[PDB]
Amino acid sequence: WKSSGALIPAIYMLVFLLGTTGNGLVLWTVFRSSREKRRSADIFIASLAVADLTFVVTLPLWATYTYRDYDWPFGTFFCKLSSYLIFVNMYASVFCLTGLSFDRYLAIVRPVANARLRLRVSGAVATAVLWVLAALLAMPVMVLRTTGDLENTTKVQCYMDYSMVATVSSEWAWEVGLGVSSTTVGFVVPFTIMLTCYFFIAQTIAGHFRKERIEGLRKRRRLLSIIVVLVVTFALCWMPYHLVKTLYMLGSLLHWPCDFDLFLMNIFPYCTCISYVNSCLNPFLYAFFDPRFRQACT
Amino acid sequence: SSGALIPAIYMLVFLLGTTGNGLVLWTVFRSSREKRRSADIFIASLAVADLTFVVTLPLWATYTYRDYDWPFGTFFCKLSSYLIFVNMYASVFCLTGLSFDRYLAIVRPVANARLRLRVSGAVATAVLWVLAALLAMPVMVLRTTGDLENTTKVQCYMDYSMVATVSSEWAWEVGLGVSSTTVGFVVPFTIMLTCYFFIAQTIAGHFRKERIEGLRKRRRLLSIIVVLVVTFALCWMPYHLVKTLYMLGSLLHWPCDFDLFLMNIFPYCTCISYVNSCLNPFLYAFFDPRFRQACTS
Amino acid sequence: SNNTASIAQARKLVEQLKMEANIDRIKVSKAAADLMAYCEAHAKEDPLLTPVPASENPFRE
Amino acid sequence: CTLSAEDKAAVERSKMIDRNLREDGEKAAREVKLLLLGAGESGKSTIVKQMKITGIVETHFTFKDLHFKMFDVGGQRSERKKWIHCFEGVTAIIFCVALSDYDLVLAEDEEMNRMHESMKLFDSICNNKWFTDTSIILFLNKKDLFEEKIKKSPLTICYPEYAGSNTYEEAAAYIQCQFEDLNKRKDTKEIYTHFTCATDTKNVQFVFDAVTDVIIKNNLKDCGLF
Amino acid sequence: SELDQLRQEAEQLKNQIRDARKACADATLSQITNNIDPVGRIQMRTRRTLRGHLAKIYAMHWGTDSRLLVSASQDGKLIIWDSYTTNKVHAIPLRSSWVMTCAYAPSGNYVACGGLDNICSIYNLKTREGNVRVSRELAGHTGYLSCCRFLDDNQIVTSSGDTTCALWDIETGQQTTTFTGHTGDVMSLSLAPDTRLFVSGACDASAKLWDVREGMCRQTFTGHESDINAICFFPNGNAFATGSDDATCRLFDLRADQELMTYSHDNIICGITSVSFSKSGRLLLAGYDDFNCNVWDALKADRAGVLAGHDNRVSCLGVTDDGMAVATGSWDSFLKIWN
Amino acid sequence: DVQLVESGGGLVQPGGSRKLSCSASGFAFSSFGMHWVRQAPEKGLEWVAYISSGSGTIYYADTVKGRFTISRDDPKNTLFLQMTSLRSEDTAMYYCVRSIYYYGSSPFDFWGQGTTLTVSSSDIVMTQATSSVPVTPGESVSISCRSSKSLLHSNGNTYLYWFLQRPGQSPQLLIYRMSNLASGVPDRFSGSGSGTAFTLTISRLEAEDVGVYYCMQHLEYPLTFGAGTKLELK
Ligand SMILES: COc1cccc(OC)c1-n1c(NS(=O)(=O)[C@@H](C)[C@H](O)c2ncc(C)cn2)nnc1-c1cccc(C)n1
Ligand SMILES: COc1cccc(OC)c1-n1c(NS(=O)(=O)[C@@H](C)[C@H](O)c2ncc(C)cn2)nnc1-c1cccc(C)n1
Repeated sequence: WKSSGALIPAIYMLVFLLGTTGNGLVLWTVFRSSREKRRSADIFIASLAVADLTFVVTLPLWATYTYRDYDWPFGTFFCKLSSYLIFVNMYASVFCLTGLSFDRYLAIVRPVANARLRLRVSGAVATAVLWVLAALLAMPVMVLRTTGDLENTTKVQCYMDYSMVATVSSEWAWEVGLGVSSTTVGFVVPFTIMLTCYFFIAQTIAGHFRKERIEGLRKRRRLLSIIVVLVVTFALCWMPYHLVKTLYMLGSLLHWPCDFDLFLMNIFPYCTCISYVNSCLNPFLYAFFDPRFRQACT
Repeated sequence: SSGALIPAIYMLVFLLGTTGNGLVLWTVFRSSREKRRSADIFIASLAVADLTFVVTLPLWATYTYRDYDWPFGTFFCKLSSYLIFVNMYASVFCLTGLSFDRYLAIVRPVANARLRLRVSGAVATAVLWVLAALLAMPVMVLRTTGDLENTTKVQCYMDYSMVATVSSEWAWEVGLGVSSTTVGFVVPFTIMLTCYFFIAQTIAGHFRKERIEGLRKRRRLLSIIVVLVVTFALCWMPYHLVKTLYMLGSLLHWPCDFDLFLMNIFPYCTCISYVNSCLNPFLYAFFDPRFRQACTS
Repeated sequence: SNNTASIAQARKLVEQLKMEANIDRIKVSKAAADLMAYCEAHAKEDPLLTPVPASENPFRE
Repeated sequence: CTLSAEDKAAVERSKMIDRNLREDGEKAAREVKLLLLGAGESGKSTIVKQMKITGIVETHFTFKDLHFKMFDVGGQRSERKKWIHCFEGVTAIIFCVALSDYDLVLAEDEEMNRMHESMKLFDSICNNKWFTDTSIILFLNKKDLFEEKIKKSPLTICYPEYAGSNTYEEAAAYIQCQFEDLNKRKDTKEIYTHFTCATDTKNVQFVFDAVTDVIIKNNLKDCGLF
Repeated sequence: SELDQLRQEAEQLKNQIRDARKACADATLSQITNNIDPVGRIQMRTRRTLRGHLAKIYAMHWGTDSRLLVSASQDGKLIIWDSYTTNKVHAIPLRSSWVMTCAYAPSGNYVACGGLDNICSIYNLKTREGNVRVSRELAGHTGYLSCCRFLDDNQIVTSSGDTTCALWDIETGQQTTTFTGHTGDVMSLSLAPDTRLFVSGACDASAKLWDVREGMCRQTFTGHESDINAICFFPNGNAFATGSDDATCRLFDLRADQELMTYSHDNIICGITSVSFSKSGRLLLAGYDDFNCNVWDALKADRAGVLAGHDNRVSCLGVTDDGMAVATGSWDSFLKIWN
Repeated sequence: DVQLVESGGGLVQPGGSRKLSCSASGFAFSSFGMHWVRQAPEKGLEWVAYISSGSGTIYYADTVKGRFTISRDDPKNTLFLQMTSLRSEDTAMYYCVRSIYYYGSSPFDFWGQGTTLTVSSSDIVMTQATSSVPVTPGESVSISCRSSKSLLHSNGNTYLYWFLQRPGQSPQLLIYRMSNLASGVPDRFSGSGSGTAFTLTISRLEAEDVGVYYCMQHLEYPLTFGAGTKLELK
């Protein structure tokens, strides 16, 4: 049971506006002077901006969906295309973040020692492989989502229909399997790569600047702070989602008595919503922090 | 057999227009700004208008292949009708403006030079888009879907109930139709004829004297102007002919067989309308440098 | 030293100018006519103004 | 597929040559390059001697797992405007200025002092249009004579405005500031201003610290954070 | 004094010379060529783009058969391409990276390259072992080397960087005859087809005409605002084009010793690097640091099409002897063959 | 000097194996690609194996597709060839050669000095119709050679190499592609051919021209040598 279904679309629309404009500005800025810049790591900021924009562009549909108590009169094609966009974009966002992490590492940890390793990973072919893994990772929700009626109450709802694959025995097995397979390569492996790369970066940037200088501490503070804020914002944003998802689809086997079960379902809409923190903020942290972007705005 | 014939044409023109107009939009976009000129500033709007004109086609194709039953909701058909109309107007206007600028570019400055700069020409095209968008608002406002007579078919149409007076059901319909057709074609067609006839007269007059090699290039030039005016005529004229004939059907009160004729052939003129957009990629890519050297000379 | 030096440069410089001024000089119309004559006479051979069929260009085909 | 035997062999030769060429280029790519603009026949020579332990003369030394190449353009006797564009990707410019060069005769004009033409040459390269990103290091060399000579004559002979009391520290600070202020693009590049000597083999280590800093900061700018 | 009066005689002679130069001109060349028509509007597309270098490109010389060419670059490499199939026939590693000039012998056996090292290196190509060797190393210049060209397999002319241009013999490194008349450094030079006279372009805004056998300068021409960076000859040995840094190009005539058409535009504000002609001397291709290659008309000062495919500036260009190609090299490592 | 020398020999019963090695002296072995040719007691030549520069492409002949193996050692400057199962039709010298391939290049310049081996007890055929000639000194004489397929190609150059071999020596390269002339060869000989009928004409006959003359083709890869044409002094 819920109590505030009428508040769910409000934050949705707010996120919609904010993400749309916040990423339109950065996308226009990067398209405006990409040819004069030719930066080594601008392609990843571009892919991140586009991924975010498409992540948020298909939101007001689900907004107006939650308003009228789950009817969704937008057809069968569009819930397929919407769900596919949402999932592909989530995976693409995480992959682009971890790729920027690895590139920053290969740049900083060795200034000229193995710069040769850059000509294979900083290329646009890496973006190609990122996107190609992205689409195929989400194909299952494209093939297994089909709108339909149920509960016989003159309301339509877009759910995922497993009667196609799972037999009368494997409905829960197939579900839990695909969910775990999602969360693992969606969060844990990328987060591990990110954490290890950023740790080695911190070690170098802190051991080299260690010698007492007049203004060294001033830049030291700024760099270490930005690194910490990046890691913690990714963690706080994308942790509750996968936490609650694996928690539900795992504790199904433990049969939590009541209150935990009622709470999980009560609090999931907020978890989905809070996942957009990174979408709304990545404009600032990844563009506004770049002083060239600020010069372009001014 | 039209119910099985038409969606094929829709899907074919969809694939063709998409791939083509995409190619030209790509070649104009990938190019740098310093190579862009005014003619480019117009051909870009033409290309985007064409793409947005054709993109909303499959949603119509499935609607026919399903024997006129529209399931995508109340919003999507409003947006799609709006897109299709406003892109129609934007296309005709972009072509007309390109004609006007082409005529201005050749012999006007020697007579007199009074116009707003090309740097303000972007704001000019902005005026074009805005007047276009506001010109097709009634189709966004009176396009509500719904279920007609008790067959399950839902098809979204024109509902003239903002007036809501039985004595006035036909008046607003015929008024909107005639307003559309006049402001859409009667003005741009005549003005295009004039600005092209001036090109004819000036290519005749500037080169009256005999020359060894200029006359053959004059021939290959004067071919282009005539094929272009006639192809625009064939591409956008017929549809308005049948529209006008139907709407004036009020005054003359034709027999029912004539109405059956009008209705049976209406889908075909809409289908054939796209030929301008579909040919624009090729008919631009082939005739670009010829027009450009004609302009410079 | 420097005075005895600079006079050497002065005389060697001034000496060449007599060899410069003692040169016969034709009218410019003849020179222009000759240049135009060469261009018009050899206009047939140059494969950069007037192209040749794609069988003859080794680069293209 | 229409190629004959000799054509296939010819393209095999080309593929192998190309691979060898790419390898050699990569090998040379990870080796830092420096330029040494003496701005005076007196000061420069000592530094290249301490670091080692016709036209262009190039030296090659190593220190702590990093290979250096230095280029010197001392004797060229030509307009610099024509050949200076060859040195665009150098990581740093080592500059040398003397301290005893003030109160010298200049041997040609006898109306201008040496440090003034040193300052002019400094400006010419610090504000040149190719050298905006490239950093600079100043190796102010012959202090051993400066400590001795400061007491006899003050710095006012070579400078109208006052330099304060005559003590080694204040004069060193003043001569340093006169140079450090000269750069206009204060936001793009930096100067490192060592006070070298004729001893102690730390002068090679100062360069390692400096070049390490410049490489790491340039990468930090190239990727994001900075 | 005796010096003051010598300068007076000098200025008197300077005026006396200009007397005749003005007294000879009757009507401008652009007055005679009113009759002939426009040449066209030539647009030619790139045919082959060959990429193996990893730095800037500073020189390029075509062979004596219009199939083989040689390119010099900043990294110590001097490739010898094959234009038809775009292979790489040879690759020479150098002793000094800093290079500024290449040259290809008219026979086909030798190849030369020299730069800031002050030395000119001659490289043997057809040897029994199978690897390219260094035959001679020519020393004697006090500055950098601007351009070196071949007369035959045993003689070579080098344009220095101090004030001089010298003529060498190859087997004995000694230099035979030295030409010393300029007041600033020399930048380019072109040899006449008869191969008895040659011209040179300095940085005091001047060009001179020498004599390869006697060793004196017969004529000196003026009429620029800044330095000259390129010089070529008309296919007929009676006129030469001159580039500059004041954005103009100019055409001079040796029999008259006047000036002629000035191929200048008001939009151009940058200097030029290289200059060449075509067969029969109807076009004048020039290269600009605005990342362009413009095609003028040698007969009427009007412009024709332009060639733009380069990211960075163009450093050298040259046309063949059969006339079927023109090649241009940029600071972006690429090198393109036009048609 | 380009001196090349081979080693290994002796008699081996059928089924046994031996190995042949060749050592090069000062000509930048790494760039060149080497071959292996053969010669029966009194017969013509034939081509046994090949190996490129870089140990890339390897090609073999038909008779020895499975028994023989070829290899090269880039440092130490040596060439090896190993023959595993030996039949009785391999009693021959083995004559190493060298070859460099580029635009103006001249293949088959140098030729080894040979070894020996006594065991125990499609293709473009080329004719060279005549067997022997009664040639007399001082007069011009010519030699004919032919082929099955037209050796001309779309590139623009044919492929026909003429050779010469005095009694008791190793072959030399005379004219590599028809109408060219090899380094150090006097100016008497001439290419003079077209299509599928090639000849060779010499102006004056010095004594050294006695020997055998072969003609090779080099378009398709199983390389066919002609028979011999002998020039008898009388
Ligand atoms: C993707 O389409 C949706 C449409 C509307 C609402 C949704 O809210 C879950 C989503 N949705 C879904 N559906 S679900 O997994 O099937 C879910 C309904 C499943 O029953 C479930 N799980 C966990 C528990 C504890 C209980 N029950 N999964 N992710 C998103 C999503 C949405 C927007 C943005 C982001 C980043 N994600
Ligand atoms: C806009 O949606 C459509 C969808 C499918 C087919 C259509 O056929 C034209 C259109 N359509 C419409 N329909 S209509 O006006 O409602 C029509 C029902 C009206 O009653 C009418 N008219 C004429 C007669 C004789 C009788 N009755 N009007 N314009 C377009 C259109 C479409 C694409 C491109 C262009 C330039 N135009």
